[PDB]
Amino acid sequence: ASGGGVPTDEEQATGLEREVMLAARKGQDPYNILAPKATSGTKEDPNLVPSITNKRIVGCICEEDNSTVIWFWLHKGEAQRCPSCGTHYKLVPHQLAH
Amino acid sequence: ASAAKGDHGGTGARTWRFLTFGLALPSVALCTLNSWLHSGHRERPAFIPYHHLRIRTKPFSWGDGNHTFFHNPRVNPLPTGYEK
Amino acid sequence: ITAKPAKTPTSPKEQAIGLSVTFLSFLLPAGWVLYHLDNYKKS
Amino acid sequence: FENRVAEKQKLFQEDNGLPVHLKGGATDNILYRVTMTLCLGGTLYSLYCLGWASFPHK
Amino acid sequence: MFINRWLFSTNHKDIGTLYLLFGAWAGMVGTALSLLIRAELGQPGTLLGDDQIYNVVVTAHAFVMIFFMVMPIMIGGFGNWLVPLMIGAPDMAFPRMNNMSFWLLPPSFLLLLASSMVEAGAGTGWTVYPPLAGNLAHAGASVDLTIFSLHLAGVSSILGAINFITTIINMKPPAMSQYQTPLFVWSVMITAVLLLLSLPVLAAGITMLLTDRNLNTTFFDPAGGGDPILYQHLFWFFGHPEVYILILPGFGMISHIVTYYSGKKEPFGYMGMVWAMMSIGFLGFIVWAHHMFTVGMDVDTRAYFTSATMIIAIPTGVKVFSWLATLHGGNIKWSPAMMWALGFIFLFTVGGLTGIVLANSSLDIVLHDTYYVVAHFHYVLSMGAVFAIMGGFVHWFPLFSGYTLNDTWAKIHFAIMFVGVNMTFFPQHFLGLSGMPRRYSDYPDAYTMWNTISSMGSFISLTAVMLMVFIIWEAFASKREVLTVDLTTTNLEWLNGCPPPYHTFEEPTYVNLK
Amino acid sequence: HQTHAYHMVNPSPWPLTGALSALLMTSGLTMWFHFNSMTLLMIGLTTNMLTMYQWWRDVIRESTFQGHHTPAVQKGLRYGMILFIISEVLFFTGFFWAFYHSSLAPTPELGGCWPPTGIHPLNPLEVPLLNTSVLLASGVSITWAHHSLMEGDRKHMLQALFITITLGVYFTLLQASEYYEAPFTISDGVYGSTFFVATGFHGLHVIIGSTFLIVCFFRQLKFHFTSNHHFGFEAAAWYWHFVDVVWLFLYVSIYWWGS
Amino acid sequence: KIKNYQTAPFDSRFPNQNQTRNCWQNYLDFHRCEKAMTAKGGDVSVCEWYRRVYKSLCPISWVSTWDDRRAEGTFPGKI
Amino acid sequence: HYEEGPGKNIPFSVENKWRLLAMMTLFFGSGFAAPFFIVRHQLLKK
Amino acid sequence: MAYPMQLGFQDATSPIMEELLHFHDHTLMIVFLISSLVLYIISLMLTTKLTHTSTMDAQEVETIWTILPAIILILIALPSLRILYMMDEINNPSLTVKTMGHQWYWSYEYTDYEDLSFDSYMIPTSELKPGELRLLEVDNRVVLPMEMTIRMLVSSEDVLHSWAVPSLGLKTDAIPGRLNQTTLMSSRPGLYYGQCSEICGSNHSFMPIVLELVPLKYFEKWSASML
Ligand SMILES: CCCCCCCCCCCCCCCCCC(=O)OCC(COC(=O)CCCCCCCCCCCCCCCCC)OC(=O)CCCCCCCCCCCCCCCCC
Ligand code: HEA
Ligand code: HEA
Ligand SMILES: CCCCC/C=C\C/C=C\C/C=C\C/C=C\CCCC(=O)O[C@H](COC(=O)CCCCCCCCCCCCCCCCC)COP(=O)(O)OCCN
Ligand SMILES: CCCCC/C=C\C/C=C\C/C=C\C/C=C\CCCC(=O)O[C@H](COC(=O)CCCCCCCCCCCCCCCCC)COP(=O)(O)OCCN
Ligand SMILES: CCCCC/C=C/C/C=C\CCCCCCCC(=O)O[C@H](COC(=O)CCCCCCCCCCCCCCC)COP(=O)(O)OCC[N+](C)(C)C
Ligand SMILES: CCCCCC/C=C\CCCCCCCCCC(=O)O[C@H](COC(=O)CCCCCCCCCCCCCCC)COP(=O)(O)OC[C@@H](O)CO
Ligand SMILES: CCCCCC/C=C\CCCCCCCCCC(=O)O[C@H](COC(=O)CCCCCCCCCCCCCCC)COP(=O)(O)OC[C@@H](O)CO
Ligand SMILES: CCCCCC/C=C\CCCCCCCCCC(=O)O[C@H](COC(=O)CCCCCCCCCCCCCCC)COP(=O)(O)OC[C@@H](O)CO
Ligand SMILES: CCCCCCCCCCOC1OC(CO)[C@@H](O[C@H]2OC(CO)[C@@H](O)[C@H](O)[C@@H]2O)[C@@H](O)[C@H]1O
Ligand SMILES: CCCCCCCCCCOC1O[C@H](CO)[C@@H](O[C@H]2O[C@@H](CO)[C@@H](O)[C@H](O)[C@@H]2O)[C@@H](O)[C@H]1O
Ligand SMILES: C[C@H](CCC(=O)O)[C@H]1CC[C@H]2[C@@H]3[C@H](O)C[C@@H]4C[C@H](O)CC[C@]4(C)[C@H]3C[C@H](O)[C@]12C
Ligand SMILES: C[C@H](CCC(=O)O)[C@H]1CC[C@H]2[C@@H]3[C@H](O)C[C@@H]4C[C@H](O)CC[C@]4(C)[C@H]3C[C@H](O)[C@]12C
Ligand SMILES: *N(C(=O)NC1CCCCC1)C1CCCCC1
Ligand code: CUA
Ligand SMILES: [Cu+2]
Ligand SMILES: [Mg+2]
Ligand code: NA
Ligand SMILES: [Zn+2]
Repeated sequence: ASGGGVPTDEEQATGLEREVMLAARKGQDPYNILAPKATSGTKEDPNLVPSITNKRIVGCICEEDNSTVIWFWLHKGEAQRCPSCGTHYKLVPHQLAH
Repeated sequence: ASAAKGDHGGTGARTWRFLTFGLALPSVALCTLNSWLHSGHRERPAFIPYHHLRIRTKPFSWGDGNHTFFHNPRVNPLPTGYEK
Repeated sequence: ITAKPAKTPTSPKEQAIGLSVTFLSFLLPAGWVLYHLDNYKKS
Repeated sequence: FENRVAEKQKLFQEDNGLPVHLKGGATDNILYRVTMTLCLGGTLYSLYCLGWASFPHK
Repeated sequence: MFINRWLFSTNHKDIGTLYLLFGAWAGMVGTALSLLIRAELGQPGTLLGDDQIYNVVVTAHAFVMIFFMVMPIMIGGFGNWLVPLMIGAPDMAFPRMNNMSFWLLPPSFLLLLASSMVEAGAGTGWTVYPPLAGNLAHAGASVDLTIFSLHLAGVSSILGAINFITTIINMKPPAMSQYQTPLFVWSVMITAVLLLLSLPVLAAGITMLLTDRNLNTTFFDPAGGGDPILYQHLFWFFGHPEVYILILPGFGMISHIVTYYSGKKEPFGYMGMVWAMMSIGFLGFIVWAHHMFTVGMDVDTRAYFTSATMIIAIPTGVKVFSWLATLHGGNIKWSPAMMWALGFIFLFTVGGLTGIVLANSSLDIVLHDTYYVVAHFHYVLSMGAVFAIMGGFVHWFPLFSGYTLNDTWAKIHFAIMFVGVNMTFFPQHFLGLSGMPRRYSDYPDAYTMWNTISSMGSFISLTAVMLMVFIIWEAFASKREVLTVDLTTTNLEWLNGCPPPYHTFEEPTYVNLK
Repeated sequence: HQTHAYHMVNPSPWPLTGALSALLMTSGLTMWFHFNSMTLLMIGLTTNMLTMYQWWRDVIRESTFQGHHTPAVQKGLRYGMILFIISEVLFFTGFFWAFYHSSLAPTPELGGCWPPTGIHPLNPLEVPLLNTSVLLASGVSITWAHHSLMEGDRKHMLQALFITITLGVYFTLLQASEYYEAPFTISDGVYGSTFFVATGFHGLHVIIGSTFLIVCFFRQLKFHFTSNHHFGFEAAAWYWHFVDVVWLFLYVSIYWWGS
Repeated sequence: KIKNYQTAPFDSRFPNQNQTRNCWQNYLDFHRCEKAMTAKGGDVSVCEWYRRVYKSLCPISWVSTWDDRRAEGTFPGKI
Repeated sequence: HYEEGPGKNIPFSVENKWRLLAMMTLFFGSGFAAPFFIVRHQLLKK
Repeated sequence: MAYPMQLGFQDATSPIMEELLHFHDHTLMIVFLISSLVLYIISLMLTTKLTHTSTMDAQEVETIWTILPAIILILIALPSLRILYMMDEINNPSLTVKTMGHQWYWSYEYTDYEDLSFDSYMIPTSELKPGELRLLEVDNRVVLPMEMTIRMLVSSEDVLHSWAVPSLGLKTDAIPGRLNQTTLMSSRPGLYYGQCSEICGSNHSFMPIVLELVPLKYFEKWSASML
């Protein structure tokens, strides 16, 4: 009525599928599968934008339920503000792959 | 409906196997019994050159161009009538 | 939009050449067929 | 039967810069050349057939 | 490397480019075909021959303009190029299947050219109605090659639709809802759903025609108990949605061009624009019989179709007025693209309004199969669809190529085309009201003036088409590389430079959920 | 490096060969239908088989072997399959529309009746009912196969999948037999027309579904499927249900109501 | 007799643009009637109405074709 | 990997504006001419 | 028939066509208004240096431009449907004539009493008599009684055709295996023209329809002599 013999993801998942799976296990998100929760966006508590280079395009949905998204490159350095709502964003460079 | 059986507390592999062997296959066996019982070649009907049947607007791209693909001499007459 | 000066500027003379070549590439073949249309209709 | 997926994973992840359709070895190459030849040949053949049918054979 | 890139592509930008090139070439074929039509009608009498060769031309003109020019450019071209960039995607969901959607077109086009080469061609009208399209009135390979061409074009589109819908639903930034995607993205998805649902019915119908012509079936043959009118239903059930498929992506581009050159950060009434495209798309599936008002249907049926067809004016109205509201209070940039978009808003409205005239079964009795219909659809297609393509082309050319066009030349082109198309099609309303039938190689003497002016107008349009080819040459020949582009904060597709690198969004965008 | 979960596919020649195979088959059919030759059609079918084989092979290499199928990539494939089935359904819609159009308003040529004069319909309680119990039963067995695979039972998954395939083949054979025993042909008017073209295409879908199931069978034997990741199987099963459902409609419409 | 026929009058059973059935029905009705009368020893003159009507409505080629088929034994309709 | 930037993300070369003019002229010229010759073809069969 | 440089519809010869001219006038006014309104608004939006680029609210004006068009459509639909149903009214004709489309000519059958029928071909350009219309004259005209309700039945014996006569507001497709009905009623005596309105092959442009409307009396004599 029952038995085994079929591999599991833990035993057989490979490549990127495996990384996502392991990362997910540690509670991490190196492959941007989740949407990051915003901070207060103040000068003091800026939104931390992870990146693997010195700049990353940011999309700002200023107010909830806005249909327009404000896009701009966030550069490494001093925090920058959304040209529309002024909330703060700061790039926090590299790593991901050890 | 709800059928007339029961389980539902947890539909799993054992349950569906139970349905395969206890319901599905037996049903196929009964219809196989019935079918290979009511078969037997039914006397082919008299041929009438009805204009809405045995259509030929272009010959078929096979044979002599006058035989349907799964032509059965015993039951499928040609536009001119049954074959020899 | 802002752009840099033409890397390989196309002078008015050059443009007359491109325009003329372009117009002719459309007009000639067609005109030839159309011209001989009577030579085709009955032959 | 025995599970040989690990072997296949190793073979296909082997960093040799080969596109997945040829990463399985020399056979891939062959099958590809056969497929491509039939496609290109048949296409040429088809162009010929069009040219033939384009003219009346009275 | 060249073959790997252009023949084995799996890159959305390169595939979009291939589509643009194909559509551009196809457009030349369709223009040539249109000129042959107007040449024949330019003066009373017969120029080419009887109605057969003439209608082989009329039929080809339609298939080429519709299936090879408009759809490849708007959906395959702009769609593939812009959609991924607008939602910040690294590419399309099925990049390989996408490549096949493209490669099915040259074969499909080849079958069309074949069809016209063999026998006496297929002089059936793009609707391909039996019995004229049957194996008796059109014996030979022609019609069968035409059906095969449609089949290939259909699979290409269905495959493309599956890809677009999947990409737009599944590959947006995690925080971006559907109500945060650009209107052009919305337009592409809606078009895709229409394609997915309509083309299969068309395919069913042209297959039945194929079997009637080759396997002795009698779907549309009364002798076997078939019905020629069944075909019309199956054709038009796809055919109406198809005209909306031809205009929706244009609506999407117009929304972007109008918003952009109005110096606005967003289009007026975004949600109203979304609702409008969805309603149009829906209504477009329940109005097909307005193409069969004279086949002899019950009066109740004809009353229903008149009503359902007219309702489409409401959502379409919301869009028209919203583009105007988007221009309202803007710092207007009189660019060539804006010009095409403004001509579009006007010319499309005209064609739409005459479409509303035709929706009245009563009046349609007299207008059906006359040049009034030809005038209606050329305003929406040769002015609507085409103007959206031209506006989108000049607006995004710098993005695709990295080079800028000469603005003055583009403005001249616009002006020539504007005169040309209006001179060609406006008089056709007259010919229509006065009774000149469609698909005629010659006409009674009284129709001479308007037919003469119309053909002259078409030559002006030709001058415009030739000029545009040169203008594209000059851009590539001078090489004025792009530096900066305005409004990038609300036009993501420009944010990666001109042209963007082969791979964009390797690192996705950052979007807070808050 | 990419920091997204999406799959960037290696440039492939399959789309081109597939496109060309499409040209060879359509061209081929034309050659067959009008210039009495099957050569083109032969080559077309061949390159097509070759294309499909290699293309899907690569998909298995990219997934089972390379690990490119992250949850996101898989989510997209689900959408793609659902959308594909939808278009296949709409295709059938046209055929059912043709059937109902002809059967609900029989023309004078048929004798103004349905079935037409001179047409003797098969008995829906004979092989058609058998065919029906066969497909329904394969629906139950494929579900047992699915639960077995999810429960990690290799033997029973294989057993159930095998039963499902046998049934699909059984249906195919029964239907071929019926085609031969049928007193009416495809040339027998609009009745023969709608009947064979509809059941014909459905027959083809059954053959394709079966083949898909067979592929899953062999991928199962080779341990490709894990108890949690087996989309190829899921798609084959959705496709199988679709095929089963189209039969129920054909049964009720053409075989039962249409007699 | 109760005749003096101009043309086939409006028939509430076939009120729409498609009259195919109207012609067909009347053709059938006439040949059915003509049959029963020629059968039970009666006068075919009673069937006169249906002949006038189907004559008016039916295209000559349809009637001709139908007549040829009744003779050939291949008429699909039940008479 | 492939060439990137202006004049490199295309299947034809824009290195020489005259060579390019020639390409384009064949490209679009061929498309435009096709119908005319097919018409001639049809008239020359009968 | 149409005259040189014609802009609108050929003059109404039946009550129904008259009805349609009036309905078309009504419709055309709305079309003109709306289109010129849109063109005006376009120019208004583009002729001011004043600007307002901030977010504008839509749930208010969308009411306006939803309810207005809806009203306008109802203003078109009402008279349109009134006329549609008017065309479907039961009328009880005095005569029934059939026409069969053929590649490429029309055949007519007046079989109410006698079995009268004839083919109607276009008069070749080369055989036209002085003053005759090119592409429009036929050898045998469709003689019909004026001021009488006639039932026209249309069908075809080959491909599709469409029987049309603009001055009377008629166009009924000729479909093989099908018998389409339409009613004809000319308010005046005369010659009324039309052309095949469905693509039917090589000579689709050359198979006109010419009706000859005369008083009942002359129609009768004509019947007799056409035996
Ligand atoms: C090219 C040939 C022209 C021939 C002209 C007439 C000669 C008359 C002699 C002598 C005139 C007097 C004696 C005869 C009276 C006959 C009345 C009749 O039987 O009545 C019915 C007739 C005649 O209708 C007329 O009563 C003529 C109306 C003409 C309106 C023209 C707008 C033109 C704009 C620019 C020029 C044309 C090209 C661009 C058109 C661009 C799209 C409109 O047939 C129509 O229905 C034709 C139009 C169909 C519908 C098109 C609808 C939307 C069109 C334009 C909206 C523009 C708004 C902004 C205002 C316009 C902004 C641009
Ligand atoms: C998109 C569709 C489309 C377009 C643009 C056009 C454009 C034109 N059409 Fe027509 N036409 C049809 C679709 C179209 N048409 C259809 C479906 C029919 C009916 C078929 C049937 O009856 O069966 C028809 C019928 C038809 C008739 C009626 C035939 C008859 O009844 O006998 C006439 C008559 O003059 C005509 C003329 C023209 C002319 C002169 C143009 C000119 O305006 C064209 C001028 C040139 C262009 C507008 C091309 C521009 C676009 C490009 C070249 C892309 C360029 C490249 C890049 C931007 C990258 N067309
Ligand atoms: C881009 C392509 C396109 C588009 C979008 C449309 C849109 C419309 N079409 Fe048309 N149509 C065609 C392409 C197109 N059409 C083609 C190709 C044919 C002929 C096919 C053939 O036979 O070969 C055709 C044929 C055709 C017919 C058949 C005519 C006949 O053969 O007798 C009808 C019938 O009703 C019709 C109706 C409409 C209507 C009501 C619209 C509506 O969607 C338009 C709605 C738009 C507006 C109304 C304007 C904007 C709105 C406002 C400013 C609001 C206020 C308005 C009011 C209150 C009225 N079209
Ligand atoms: C065993 C059950 C499964 C059925 C299919 C198996 C074998 C047949 C070969 C291909 C069938 C595939 C699809 C169906 C196409 C046509 C209908 C076929 C259904 C069928 O097989 O019908 C047969 C007719 O064969 C005929 O003509 C068939 C002639 C064969 C040539 C095929 C014609 C090719 C046309 C295909 C069109 C392609 C378009 C599809 C495009 C899809 C979307 C783009 C029935 O036999 P019969 O003798 O008339 O009557 C029985 C009397 N004893
Ligand atoms: C008389 C006619 C005769 C012909 C009849 C013939 C046959 C009958 C018809 C059908 C029977 C056939 C097969 C049925 C069996 C299986 C189908 C597979 C369904 C399945 O099992 O679906 C699953 C869940 O539901 C989901 O997809 C839900 C998500 C769906 C996404 C795809 C849809 C997107 C397309 C456009 C959207 C439509 C928008 C609606 C609003 C419009 C208002 C007008 C898989 O998950 P997923 O995709 O990751 O989604 C995540 C959401 N949970
Ligand atoms: C069948 C055909 C149908 C015909 C169509 C008829 C067209 C409708 C005509 C008029 C619409 C009237 C809307 C009235 C809105 C007021 C405009 C205004 O002035 O716009 C804003 C309002 O926001 C807002 O509604 C947002 C801005 C304005 C919102 C509406 C503007 C768009 C109006 C349409 C644009 C023209 C296109 C018409 C289409 C035909 C200004 O904001 P406030 O003053 O609070 O702040 C400024 C600071 N203060 C307080 C110190 C002054
Ligand atoms: C008259 C005769 C007309 C003949 C016309 C024939 C036209 C083409 C014939 C040749 C096509 C067959 C070759 C195989 C095609 C497979 C497509 C496929 O399987 O595409 C998949 C996506 O669609 C999915 O899933 C879900 C959807 C799968 C769709 C499968 C393709 C079916 C084609 C439909 C055409 C049917 C024609 C009608 C025949 C009766 C995979 O996506 P890719 O982009 O590849 O990769 C993405 C990677 O992440 C994978 O790891
Ligand atoms: C669907 C839910 C929305 C509900 C709204 C209703 C819309 C459609 C459903 C109704 C279908 C049944 C109605 C039949 C009843 C009338 C019987 C009849 O007789 O109609 C017949 C045709 O119906 C036929 O095939 C009808 C054939 C079907 C045509 C409908 C097209 C839509 C199909 C696509 C939808 C995709 C769905 C996906 C499936 C899961 C013939 O026409 P008549 O004009 O009579 O000719 C007789 C003359 O001699 C006298 O005038
Ligand atoms: C006589 C018989 C010949 C008749 C012609 C048609 C022949 C065969 C059609 C049968 C279809 C076979 C399809 C096999 C697909 C194998 C690839 C597959 O199943 O690929 C799977 C993805 O889904 C995917 O692309 C899903 C792919 C879906 C494709 C199914 C669509 C059917 C297509 C029919 C096209 C016919 C075209 C005919 C043209 C004229 C791989 O992902 P998983 O399974 O999760 O694996 C990963 C795990 O191992 C990780 O641990
Ligand atoms: C709808 C699109 C088409 C628009 C109309 C085309 C516009 C004009 C194109 C001119 O092209 C040509 O002109 C000729 C005449 O001027 C031709 O020469 C021909 O005529 C001669 C002079 O009369 C000869 O010298 C040569 O033998 C000769 O073939 C002919 O070859 C052709 O290329
Ligand atoms: C879109 C999906 C489907 C794509 C198209 C479907 C392709 C169907 C192929 C049909 O091909 C065939 O054609 C034949 C005809 O050439 C056969 O041979 C036959 O035909 C003859 C040649 O005249 C005879 O010699 C023989 O008896 C024999 O039956 C035959 O068996 C069969 O394989
Ligand atoms: C046109 C189509 C039949 C196509 C065919 O003959 O195959 C038929 C089928 C059912 C009909 C619909 C339904 O019968 C319901 C409605 C009935 C009303 O009297 C007219 C509109 C109405 C909405 C119909 C319009 C049209 O005549 C439909 C949609
Ligand atoms: C509620 C929904 C979306 C609003 C949102 O969540 O942002 C909006 C978007 C478009 C609106 C519709 C469109 O504006 C068109 C119509 C306008 C009329 O003012 C009311 C109904 C009307 C049909 C609207 C109803 C409703 O307010 C809709 C449907
Ligand atoms: N389903 C399928 O892809 N059908 C198509 C038919 C054309 C229109 C869109 C849907 C099946 C795939 C395998 C072969 C048989 C058809
Ligand atoms: Cu007869 Cu057109
Ligand atoms: Cu439509
Ligand atoms: Mg028509
Ligand atoms: Na002419
Ligand atoms: Zn912001």
